Amino acid sequence: GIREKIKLVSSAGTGHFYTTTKNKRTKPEKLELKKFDPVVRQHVIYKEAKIK
Amino acid sequence: RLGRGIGSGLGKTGGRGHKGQKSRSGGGVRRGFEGGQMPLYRRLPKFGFTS
Amino acid sequence: TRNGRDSEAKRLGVKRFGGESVLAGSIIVRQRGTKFHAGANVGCGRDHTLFAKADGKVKFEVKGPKNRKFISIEAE
Amino acid sequence: PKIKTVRGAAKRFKKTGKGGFKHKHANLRHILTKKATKRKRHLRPKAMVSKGDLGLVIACLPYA
RNA sequence: CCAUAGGUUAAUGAGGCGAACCGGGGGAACUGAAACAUCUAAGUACCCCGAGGAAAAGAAAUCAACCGAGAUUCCCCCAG
RNA sequence: UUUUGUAUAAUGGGUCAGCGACUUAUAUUCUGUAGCAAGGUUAACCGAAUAGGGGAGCCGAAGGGAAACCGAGUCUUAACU
RNA sequence: AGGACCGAACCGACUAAUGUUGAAAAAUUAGCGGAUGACUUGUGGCUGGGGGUGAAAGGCCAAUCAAACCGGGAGAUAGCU
RNA sequence: GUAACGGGGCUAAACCAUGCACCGAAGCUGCGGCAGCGACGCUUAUGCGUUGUUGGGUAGGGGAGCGUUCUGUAAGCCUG
RNA sequence: GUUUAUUAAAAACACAGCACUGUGCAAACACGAAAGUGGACGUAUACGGUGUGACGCCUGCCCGGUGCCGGAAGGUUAAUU
RNA sequence: AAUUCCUUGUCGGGUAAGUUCCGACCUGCACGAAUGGCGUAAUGAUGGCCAGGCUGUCUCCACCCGAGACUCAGUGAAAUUGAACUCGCUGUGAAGAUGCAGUGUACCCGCGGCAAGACGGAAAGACCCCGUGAACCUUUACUAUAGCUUGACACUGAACAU
RNA sequence: CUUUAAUGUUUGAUGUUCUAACGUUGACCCGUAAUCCGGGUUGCGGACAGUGUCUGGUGGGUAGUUUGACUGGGGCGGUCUCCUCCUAAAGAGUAACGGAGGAGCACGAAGGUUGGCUAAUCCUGGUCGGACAUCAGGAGGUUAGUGCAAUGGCAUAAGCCAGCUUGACUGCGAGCGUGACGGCGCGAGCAGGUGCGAAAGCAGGUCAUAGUGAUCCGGUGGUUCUGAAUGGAAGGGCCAUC
Ligand SMILES: [Mg+2]
Ligand SMILES: [Mg+2]
Ligand SMILES: [Mg+2]
Ligand SMILES: [Mg+2]
Ligand SMILES: [Mg+2]
Ligand SMILES: [Mg+2]
Ligand SMILES: [Mg+2]
Ligand SMILES: [Mg+2]
Ligand SMILES: [Mg+2]
Ligand SMILES: [Mg+2]
Ligand SMILES: [Mg+2]
Ligand SMILES: [Mg+2]
Ligand SMILES: [Mg+2]
Ligand SMILES: [Mg+2]
Ligand SMILES: [Mg+2]
Ligand SMILES: [Mg+2]
Ligand SMILES: [Mg+2]
Ligand SMILES: [Mg+2]
Ligand SMILES: [Mg+2]
Ligand SMILES: [Mg+2]
Ligand SMILES: [Mg+2]
Ligand SMILES: [Mg+2]
Ligand SMILES: [Mg+2]
Ligand SMILES: [Mg+2]
Ligand SMILES: [Mg+2]
Ligand SMILES: [Mg+2]
Ligand SMILES: [Mg+2]
Ligand SMILES: [Mg+2]
Ligand SMILES: [Mg+2]
Ligand SMILES: [Mg+2]
Ligand SMILES: [Mg+2]
Ligand SMILES: [Mg+2]
Ligand SMILES: [Mg+2]
Ligand SMILES: [Mg+2]
Ligand SMILES: [Mg+2]
Ligand SMILES: [Mg+2]
Ligand SMILES: [Mg+2]
Ligand SMILES: [Mg+2]
Ligand SMILES: [Mg+2]
Ligand SMILES: [Mg+2]
Ligand SMILES: [Mg+2]
Ligand SMILES: [Mg+2]
Ligand SMILES: [Mg+2]
Ligand SMILES: [Mg+2]
Ligand SMILES: [Mg+2]
Ligand SMILES: [Mg+2]
Ligand SMILES: [Mg+2]
Ligand SMILES: [Mg+2]
Ligand SMILES: [Mg+2]
Ligand SMILES: [Mg+2]
Ligand SMILES: [Mg+2]
Ligand SMILES: [Mg+2]
Ligand SMILES: [Mg+2]
Ligand SMILES: [Mg+2]
Repeated sequence: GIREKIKLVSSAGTGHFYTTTKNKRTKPEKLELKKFDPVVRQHVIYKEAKIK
Repeated sequence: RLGRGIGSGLGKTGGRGHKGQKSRSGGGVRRGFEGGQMPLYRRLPKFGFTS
Repeated sequence: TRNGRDSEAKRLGVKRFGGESVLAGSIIVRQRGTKFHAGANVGCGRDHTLFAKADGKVKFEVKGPKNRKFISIEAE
Repeated sequence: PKIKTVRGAAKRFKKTGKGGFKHKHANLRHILTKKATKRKRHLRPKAMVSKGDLGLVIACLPYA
């Protein structure tokens, strides 16, 4: 296993985040997706971050 | 004659193992406890009658 | 040797047979591939698990040009 | 002498109204990301101690 | 060189023994953990020193919680 | 006695007599039984003392929740039909 | 002169027979090796148990030695008989 | 040591095909006895022409007893 | 010559000799919590350790590995600050 | 070859015939230079091989002398032992029978003998395996540790020079 | 700020010289009838040596232990989890050191939705161009295709293309399936917010079945849950997550 897990953090500042994986050899550009934020109870754009 | 000492070969556990239902006071499930699930005579439907 | 391996049996097959009364959401058969196809008042899961979408009696029937086997629920 | 409770079990099981014991589900510590959300959601709520395991919990908790 | 060390007398006191209990100085392993190192056994066994009819401890640089208690020791709870 | 299985050529015993192994303490659960009963019961201790006193406590009559809390409801959730 | 020679005492213990519930828990009989030397022996002394001592075999250390004996922990432990 | 009808022996006392007998078990049926259990009739803590039925048994589970020593009963009762 | 007292006396051990190495004497080393003692009332022509094992002829090649010895610039690095 | 698996290697010597011995050969499975190599007089209750002498070692045992064994008298054990009215054969059978089946044989009981069997006696198998047994021993197994060694601080000061 | 020249300071680094700690198993004197010891005198050494605490290295010198199981006895060899088929005797399930193969991933598209499309192979022609490249037609009818083993499935395609997208959604969950259990799996529907469609509707990842690891301990984010007198805090709990 060489694919590494990443976290997608909401841009709304609630601090909620999702986790997934991404291929580091390809697709260098950051991952942007619209996902539901339970804190604001709305679907917002989630931005890629680093798991730590 | 179980649970009677080291020389018996069933001592210090009484042949009951280590912390199972059989080693506990009053422990063991009665016949038919099936782990939490509804037992087979209830997943399945009842049938027939006695005439 | 280099063999002697297997997986636990998954217990497929028909759980509720023809004419049996079932509650909505009860799975009738678990299968690999569409051995049976969903008919009236019967749903199909993501693993081709057929489940009842309404209360009623289970009925098996064969219809269509392909001579396939279909499962439907007659909701009285 | 007084019976000693298994302290590890006393920190994980609470007695209920009808004499049962509730415990938290396993498999939700550190490999949960690869598990589907539905699987994690079902593991979050508290669970009842099974009929097979009733004797062991009561055995570990003789005074409660 | 005084001194001091040392030396010779004279007075008192101590020496050893003894069951357990007590204080202190040292201090295991088998065993349990179904193995085994942390841990347990256990500050137990044992060794050593000292004391008494008891010993030890003891008269708050203690607890409480905004109310108060008022040295130490022992028992039953608190509580497995 | 141990075994799937022993007349077994598997173990035990020369014989008799005597002795020789399911007990004890505490705690806990279950059954039976007795008493009292939404209550039951005291422990140490006191005590001419198996009485009586002592209700300090313990269990039960209310639970849910990790907990704060709420409460015949409560938790889960923004909210649950 | 000689860790020289042959050979008693003395010391060793190579072979064979007997003996093996023995005369004897290691010996006897017939032979055998050393026999002024790294010899042998008497009487005392010293080295103590994970230690001694060992011209070294795991040998010996009171008929017991890959860890003496005695007591204690101790009724160690024994999924085995 | 005959040793491949258990043996004798058998030309049917073998085999094949039909029969009708008989022998044959702790099975079954009789005639008694004991015990468990079930629904009844009256009566039912007792019990009754009850009746029906059951009663092989290791590990093991349940139930009911015997006998031994000691205490009360018992300064009683038994006994030169 | 020595050895498995009690099934093995040997080709085993020891042995003189040889070589390496440590040791400057409050020696190394060893026994000892330590004091001290042995080494040794000895001093490198001495002592300890190791291997080989009279004598005769001889004892070749490898320092990569593992040890030991020497070097100390650099890299890394403890307590401490 | 105390070293050679194939192997009784091959050749020679010794014998009537020698898988051992001796001499060579080298193809050293898997010798080798102080964990010494090769030789070596002497020594050896040293190992192997050969010859002479010598013999009951043997062909092949015979006799004799003693001590037992045997008989009598006296004294008087031991290991062992479920109980025995304790035969052969064939078959069966925890699968090798005095005890089962079938069959045969056998009057009751001592004494001297021989050991085929009673899976004979001795000693809870030493070989094999097992147990999350024990112990010693080894090491670049693990974790420690005595010891040895390094530095800091303390015991521990002064002056001067860089 | 740099470059820094000098300046005091504060710590060290050596080197040299002292004596007074300390050493003396140097000499001499006394205790003393004494090769011990102590004291004195003196010489030598000397801030070393030596010892204590701490610390790095070394350390079978000495200890305490570990060193698996299955297995046609064991050892050696092989095997230990997960997936597919057969064995498996037409429900389920079913063993062997039985017979055959795979997995410890991949994919922000290889997901979602809408719209559209249908393959292999072969033949006949056609510049380079051949057995096989792209073109046209015919036959064929899935003999292909499916991210990857095998089995089943798949044309309404589950296969292929395009457009728009992030439902690879959050809280839940009637009722079921399958496990001894831990657990694993399926699920209509409900709530809140989405995406694609004009809508009906579909979407809680991928044709399905492998691609995985409990608890303890520790780390990260969030959280009016807790906060040992009180207010905080630490720490703990819960949520997310390593
Ligand atoms: Mg008991
Ligand atoms: Mg048992
Ligand atoms: Mg243990
Ligand atoms: Mg007194
Ligand atoms: Mg038994
Ligand atoms: Mg029988
Ligand atoms: Mg027998
Ligand atoms: Mg009272
Ligand atoms: Mg009260
Ligand atoms: Mg509710
Ligand atoms: Mg001589
Ligand atoms: Mg001689
Ligand atoms: Mg002589
Ligand atoms: Mg001895
Ligand atoms: Mg030992
Ligand atoms: Mg002892
Ligand atoms: Mg003990
Ligand atoms: Mg014992
Ligand atoms: Mg009968
Ligand atoms: Mg019974
Ligand atoms: Mg009496
Ligand atoms: Mg009496
Ligand atoms: Mg000699
Ligand atoms: Mg001997
Ligand atoms: Mg001797
Ligand atoms: Mg000998
Ligand atoms: Mg040698
Ligand atoms: Mg050399
Ligand atoms: Mg080197
Ligand atoms: Mg080199
Ligand atoms: Mg050979
Ligand atoms: Mg020849
Ligand atoms: Mg030769
Ligand atoms: Mg050699
Ligand atoms: Mg050499
Ligand atoms: Mg010789
Ligand atoms: Mg001759
Ligand atoms: Mg007999
Ligand atoms: Mg036979
Ligand atoms: Mg016989
Ligand atoms: Mg005889
Ligand atoms: Mg004989
Ligand atoms: Mg025998
Ligand atoms: Mg044995
Ligand atoms: Mg060791
Ligand atoms: Mg231990
Ligand atoms: Mg094994
Ligand atoms: Mg094992
Ligand atoms: Mg079947
Ligand atoms: Mg099946
Ligand atoms: Mg379409
Ligand atoms: Mg697809
Ligand atoms: Mg797709
Ligand atoms: Mg506080």
